[PDB]
Amino acid sequence: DPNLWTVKCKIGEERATAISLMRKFIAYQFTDTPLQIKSVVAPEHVKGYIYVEAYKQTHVKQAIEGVGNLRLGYWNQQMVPIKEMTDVLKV
Amino acid sequence: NAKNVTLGVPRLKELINISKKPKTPSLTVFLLGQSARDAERAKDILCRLEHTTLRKVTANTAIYYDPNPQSTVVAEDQEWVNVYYEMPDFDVARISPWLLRVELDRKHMTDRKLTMEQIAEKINAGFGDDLNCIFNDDNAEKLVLRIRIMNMDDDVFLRCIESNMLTDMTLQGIEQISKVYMHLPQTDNKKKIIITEDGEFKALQEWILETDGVSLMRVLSEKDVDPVRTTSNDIVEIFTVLGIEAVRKALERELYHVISFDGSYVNYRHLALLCDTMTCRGHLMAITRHGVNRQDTGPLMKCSFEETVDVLMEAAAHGESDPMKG
Amino acid sequence: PPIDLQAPPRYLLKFEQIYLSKPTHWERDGAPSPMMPNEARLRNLTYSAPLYVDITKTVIKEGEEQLQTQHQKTFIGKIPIMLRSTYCLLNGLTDRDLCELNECPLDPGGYFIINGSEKVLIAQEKMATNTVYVFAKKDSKYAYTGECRSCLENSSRPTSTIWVSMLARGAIGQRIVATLPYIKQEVPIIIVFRALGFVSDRDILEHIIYDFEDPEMMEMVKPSLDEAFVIQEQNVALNFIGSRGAKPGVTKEKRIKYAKEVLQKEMLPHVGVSDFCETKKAYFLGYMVHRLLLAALGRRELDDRDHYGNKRLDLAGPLLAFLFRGMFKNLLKEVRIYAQKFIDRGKDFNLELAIKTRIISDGLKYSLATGNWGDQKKAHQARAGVSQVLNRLTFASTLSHLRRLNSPIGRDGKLAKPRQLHNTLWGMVCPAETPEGHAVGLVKNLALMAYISVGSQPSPILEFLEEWSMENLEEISPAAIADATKIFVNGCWVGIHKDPEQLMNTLRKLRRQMDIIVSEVSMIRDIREREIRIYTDAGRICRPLLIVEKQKLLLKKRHIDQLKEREYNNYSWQDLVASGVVEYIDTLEEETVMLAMTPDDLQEKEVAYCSTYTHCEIHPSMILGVCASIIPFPDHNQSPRNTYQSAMGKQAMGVYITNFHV
Amino acid sequence: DDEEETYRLWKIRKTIMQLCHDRGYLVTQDELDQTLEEFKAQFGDKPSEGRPRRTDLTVLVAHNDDPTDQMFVFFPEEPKVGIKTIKVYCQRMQEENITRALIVVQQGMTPSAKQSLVDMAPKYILEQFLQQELLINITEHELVPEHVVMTKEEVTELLARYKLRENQLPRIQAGDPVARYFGIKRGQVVKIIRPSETAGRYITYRLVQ
Amino acid sequence: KAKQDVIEVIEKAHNNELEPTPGNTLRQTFENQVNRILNDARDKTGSSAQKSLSEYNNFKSMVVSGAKGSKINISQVIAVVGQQNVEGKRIPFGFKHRTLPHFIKDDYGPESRGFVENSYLAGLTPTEFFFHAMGGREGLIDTAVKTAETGYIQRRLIKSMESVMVKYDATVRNSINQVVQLRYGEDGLAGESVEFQNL
Amino acid sequence: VRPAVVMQGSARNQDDLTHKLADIVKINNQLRRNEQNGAAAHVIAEDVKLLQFHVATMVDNELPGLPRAMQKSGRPLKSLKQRLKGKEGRVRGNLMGKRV
Amino acid sequence: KHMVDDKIHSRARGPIQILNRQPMEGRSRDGGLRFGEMERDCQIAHGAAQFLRERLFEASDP
Amino acid sequence: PGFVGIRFCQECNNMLYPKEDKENRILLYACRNCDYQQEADNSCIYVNKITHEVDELTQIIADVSQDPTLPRTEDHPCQKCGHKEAVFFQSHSARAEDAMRLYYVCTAPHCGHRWTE
DNA sequence: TAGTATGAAAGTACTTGAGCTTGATC
DNA sequence: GATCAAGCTCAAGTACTTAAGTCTGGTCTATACTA
Ligand SMILES: [Zn+2]
Ligand SMILES: [Zn+2]
Repeated sequence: DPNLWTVKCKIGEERATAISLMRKFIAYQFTDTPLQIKSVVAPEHVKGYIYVEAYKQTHVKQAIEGVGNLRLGYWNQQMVPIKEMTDVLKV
Repeated sequence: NAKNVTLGVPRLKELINISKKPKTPSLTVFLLGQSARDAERAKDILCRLEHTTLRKVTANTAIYYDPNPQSTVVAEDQEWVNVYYEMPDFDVARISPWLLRVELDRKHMTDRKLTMEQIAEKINAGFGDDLNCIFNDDNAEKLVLRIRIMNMDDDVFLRCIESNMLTDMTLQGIEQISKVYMHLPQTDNKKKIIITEDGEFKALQEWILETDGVSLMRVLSEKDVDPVRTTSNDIVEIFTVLGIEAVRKALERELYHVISFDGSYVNYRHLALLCDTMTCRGHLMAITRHGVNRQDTGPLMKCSFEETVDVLMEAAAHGESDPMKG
Repeated sequence: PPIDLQAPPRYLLKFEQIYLSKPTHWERDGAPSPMMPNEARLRNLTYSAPLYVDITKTVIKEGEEQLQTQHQKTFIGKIPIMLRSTYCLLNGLTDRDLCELNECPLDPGGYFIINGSEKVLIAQEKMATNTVYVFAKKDSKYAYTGECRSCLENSSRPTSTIWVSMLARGAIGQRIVATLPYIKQEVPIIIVFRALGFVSDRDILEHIIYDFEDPEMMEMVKPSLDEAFVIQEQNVALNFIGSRGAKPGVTKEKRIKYAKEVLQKEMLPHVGVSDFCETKKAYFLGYMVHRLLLAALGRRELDDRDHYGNKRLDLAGPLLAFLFRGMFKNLLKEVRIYAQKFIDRGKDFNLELAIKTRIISDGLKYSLATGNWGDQKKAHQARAGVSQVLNRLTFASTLSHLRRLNSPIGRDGKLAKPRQLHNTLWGMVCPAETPEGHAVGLVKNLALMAYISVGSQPSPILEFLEEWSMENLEEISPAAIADATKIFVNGCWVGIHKDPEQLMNTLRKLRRQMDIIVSEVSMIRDIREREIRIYTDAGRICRPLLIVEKQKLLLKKRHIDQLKEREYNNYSWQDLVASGVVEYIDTLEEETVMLAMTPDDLQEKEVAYCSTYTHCEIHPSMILGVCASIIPFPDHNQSPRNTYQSAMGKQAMGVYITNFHV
Repeated sequence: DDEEETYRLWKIRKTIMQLCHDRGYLVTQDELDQTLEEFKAQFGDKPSEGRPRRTDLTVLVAHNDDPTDQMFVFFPEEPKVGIKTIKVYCQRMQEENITRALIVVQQGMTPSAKQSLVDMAPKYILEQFLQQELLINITEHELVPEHVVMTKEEVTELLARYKLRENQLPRIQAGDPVARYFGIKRGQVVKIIRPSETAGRYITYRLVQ
Repeated sequence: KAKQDVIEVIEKAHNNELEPTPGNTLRQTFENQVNRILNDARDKTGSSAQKSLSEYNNFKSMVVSGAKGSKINISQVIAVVGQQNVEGKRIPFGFKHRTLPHFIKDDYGPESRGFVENSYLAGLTPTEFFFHAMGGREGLIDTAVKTAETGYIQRRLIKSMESVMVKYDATVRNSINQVVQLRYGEDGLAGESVEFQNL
Repeated sequence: VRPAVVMQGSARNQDDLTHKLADIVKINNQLRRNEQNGAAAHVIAEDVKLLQFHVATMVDNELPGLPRAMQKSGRPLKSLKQRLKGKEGRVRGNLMGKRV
Repeated sequence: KHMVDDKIHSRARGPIQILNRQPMEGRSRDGGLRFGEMERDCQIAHGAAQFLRERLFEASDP
Repeated sequence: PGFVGIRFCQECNNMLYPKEDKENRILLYACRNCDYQQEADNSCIYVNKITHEVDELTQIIADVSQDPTLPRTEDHPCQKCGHKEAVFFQSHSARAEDAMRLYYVCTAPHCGHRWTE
């Protein structure tokens, strides 16, 4: 299964960043540079960073090289613990 | 701020905070008999103490591929090699064609009055029979010893063994002692004060040696060396070889020497109180956090000096009690 | 660089020209009015002038539907102005006009006014850049270390310091390594050479050893070759380098990319920033290793860290440039984010609201007000002590403060080496004027005739050398470097030459005639080592000296005659320098210069001491500073006393300035 | 190679005799100051061949106060002594109903052997010494004052006189060269008499730890 | 004469006619000989100045009573200041094999290495003034650096021995009641009333 | 131990310890509500990790590797240890040697 | 500029700090002089326990 | 003896490493990358000069005579051309204790003969 | 708007991996 | 006689502290967010 990577986003604009990145995926999925990531998680109570479901940090970087909101996390990304998928989606 | 000696605050410092690596550690070697009067035997003792590696007496080394020792590559080494190879002395079948020709110098060799024989025995002892060594007579204009390995590759191992022997191999002397200085003391604090048959004090002017290293256990165990007056400035070696009362006295002598070098004077009761406080626990109680905060003086007395928070942490975790004595 | 941002539509926002008006002040009503320094000192204002820059924004969306828009004289920010400078309102004013403005005609200026406080920038010393210096640390894993703080002509990033060290003896021999920037692990020099496209060991050595007939150097470099021989191509060399860094890419592709850009941008930026990395950097790195080999064999002397020739004085120019560059970057950043959040909504934006003019203004104001050299947030990583309050206790103190130097070694340091009065302080710094507290030797004071270079472009010199018989570095063959003499310019190895005698004689003739080469240019011809180092950089402390012919001075009586009637025939110091009679000599050139204290030394004596003088001192008393020049008969007192007086002259009462009632 | 070995053996024997004499063991004056010539005539000058062998140098002395309180001194031939040699000497002592012994090693001693010197302490009080530190008698040095091991009666009187406890006196490490020379263990008090430039003679007392 | 002897020593070493002394390098031997010649000249000139002072001279009146100064100061004010030393050695070659650009390369002579042949009254030459400034600066640096190390030493010594005192039983004990000395100074006497004597 | 002195105006300024205790009570309350109602476990550990960093930096700010507890004016709040670590502290600056 | 009128200082039951109820620092605040550690060491040598107590406890912050 | 210079291959021009041919018992130099081999002509593979018996006359260069900071003398003329004036300087090279030795160079162009007294 | 909120330190003591003795086994 | 494993010894690191005394004067000290 794909792994979750934590990418830092502007505080309070994680939802906007997710909407923008999914719109860009819609616009560029049929192009020569589609987004190989699977999904994105922006928990309601998690501010400052979001989770990207991808197999490689390379895929994560190619997905987040869009809006500048994720520039700070563009330099490096951090794995989400294997046990942590269950906790990711808890409300 | 003969040889360079540390004085003033740096030396006072190294004494109060016992240092395992002083800046100018040295010995004060005193001779026993005729060597104390003449200079030739004294030189023999000096050479018997001063550490001598093969690099000090070697002029140049060279590695050759000599396939058959009968007809060597070099032309000047063909006379004594056949004089040594005419008879089977070693396992000629277990021989390697890679030669290590070392050339020494008559000057440094004659000063230390060594002989190629002794060098050969040192090589055959340090490397056993695995490394065969031969040499010519002490008559040629150039000293050379031809070396071979007995059986990484051979050439690389030779270049590695070349440096092994060029440094660690101690021909003569005692290691950790780089140089030794011989001189006649003009001051009476280093002369030999005897009591004549009439009962008057006479200060004999005798030769003494000053080393750049410190190895008391080995220097004291040598012939013609005085095992009573020979001392050192490295209080660590004194405590490790002679003990706590000896380091107590040696420490007082070093402090007195540091304070009196500039002509000043301090009452002995103060130097004694310091030297006793630094030795009243059997070990060298350094004047630092590592020596003062390690005794049972109480957490408040230690926190006021150094490691204020850490000491109180250990005291709390251990339930220590300050008896309010200091 | 033009900031290209896109959601689609894109905008570049490219700048072209700037315009800096005179100092002005805007009241609440907004009426622009000129502000005089006295008004700033009284109203606690900041004597600053506005900066106007021209901007051009072109819209590019699709179908080549382009249109350009120009914003002429855009107010980007305010800049504090140095009193009595060209842009200061007190420029060219007569003593009477200055009196009308309630200003002292004797005030030398050279200071700023921030919130009514007279702030002065203290010249900060720093190790010279683009130069190779081979040192030797007593306690370290390396025996000899050859470092070179490299930075491009137009500094844009911090100094990328590269080290080329040699491992101490005790695998088989002594190994040479290289501590590259952005890499936390040593790298053998051969790998770096292979990463630049030189795989053959012969070509690598040809760049390192210029005379193959010297087997001593070849045996000394042999361990490094035998240590790195499995790698024989550029791809792996780059991959290995990328693996040693702190960002090891899981894929070898980005590793190679990271190493390529590091070796192309961070490693030796003054030696190149593109293909140059092999066209010159390999050659330079070769010379960098060559210096290390010469140092290990004793064929050359180690460099002294406390030598003025090897140091530079950071004045207000190079200091404020560092601030303006860092803040301009922060401004372009804030303009990026501002326009970014607008174009994402699919609409245009007005740059007038995007330019946060408060950035440059409050930044320069804060830096010159508090002294913390850096951003307002980094109040701990920045170095304080710069921009001190001008001492107005006496005119001697004021002059001394404006001519003060400072070494950033840190007052906490107890090493006497950097605090000692080095032999190179002759004529450039006052040997007596220095504090007696915890800053002895660190805080110094310039000599009376000391002049710190301002800077110049090396382009005209390079054009003259290329036009001359000099041969470039890429056109020559390594076999010609043996007998030829090297030629460096601001530390950049440019080429080689054959007859350097007539070369020097020509360059000197040009500098003495105020030709293409200006007087501040230094030309040092090391003779034993065939290097010829030319310098045009700023911060090079120098002083004037009288040129000397075969055995006589060039300052004839006709000059003194014209100088006596200086108010009538307008014959000043510039005309004296242009006549080729005086020359500005720096500390690095003094090593190759043979001075004469007085003309008496040039006469024929019963025993000839030198008989081949080339320069002469104007007057030996000029080696003293300001607070030491006031001492009568200082050559008759114990030196500490002259130092204590130099420290008391600044504390003595008097009339610190004529306009003290205002 | 050989004359030095016999010289070392002689010097070590002289130092051992001085040591045992200082511990209070019965040692004749002749062997106390034995010249090198007397040693060569009584033992030999050929240690490389085996004459004398280090096994011959074994000493056995008896205390002046108690004749049955004897003490051994062994000189192993192996440079690095192993546990087997200690087992040999321990059994030797068991056979000869002796409790105290000295092992003069050449190069050093293995860790397991040192532990064996610590576990059999209440049964056999046996110590170890390096020949390199035995070639000189440290008590003749000018820095080393005159030490004297006090008896339990003398210590009780000392503590009762100054009215202090044992933990209040200055300390001396049991591993100290002088402490090893006099063979003192924890709880014992050693009296040191040293010359003083302020009073002439100063007597101090150190507790072993 | 001193400068002529130094010139002769330089000619000997330059012609290899000078041999090193036991335990010292050739360079060290040369510098020791030069330093010896200069020190002898300074002492001889100083004695000559001291012999020339009259009983009414005030400098002599200061040195005799010891109120302030010494014979060395008089020698420096009247006859010759002497050699200027940096780190116990002569003025080093700050430049490339030179002390200052006014001297030739490889000039180990007295004036080039910092011999101040003039007195403070006659006035120092420019080079001698710069070298004297070096000799002075080393004193200021030492006076400004030793304060931290010595003060830290004074603190360490106090904190280690601040509770050690002479109890009522005449013995010296610390805060832990441990005994450091059975009698203060091994004799139980205070250091004020004692004084030097002769046996 | 943490006196809130009034400036030239009515404005009241808090001590470094008060500013730190505020952060501790903030993260503590967050942890309490995050455990009272079902919340993501990693989240809990997260606030905990941060709580550990706050409590540590209140008593010891000079932790190697970790970021300094910078608060107002982006400056690290003085840690209780720094108040009594050495010179100018409590023991040496207010107990052993003090104003008189 | 180092005159005596700008250096003369005296204090007797003046203002005190807020954190610790000890005298202020500086002439501008009518502060007290610092009875540093070196002074404590000196009075310890004199054996003056009452003076050392009055200075560190009764005259500073009882 | 003298030091030994490096031999470069003809294929990749890289340096060869000392190797021996076991069948004929002869010294060979082969490249560790390609399959090139060469017959050695010196038979010596390593030379270390502990004494540092270096003749400084090869390290000095005639262009040094153009240095105005160097002292000149007329008492030691040149043996190759007879010029009277000549510059003199010390060894100044590390690893050489007898550094007080003077090295002379002729100031005449097209000669610059060097020697030692 | 009106207000909340975001390049010139050195020392000791302790932990870790490498090499080696004695054991338990074979 | 042989072996591998346990574990003791040694040289390589890391974690942590400390760096003279007192005294005076002077300047300077946040603004992003987003409603
Ligand atoms: Zn090849
Ligand atoms: Zn000639």
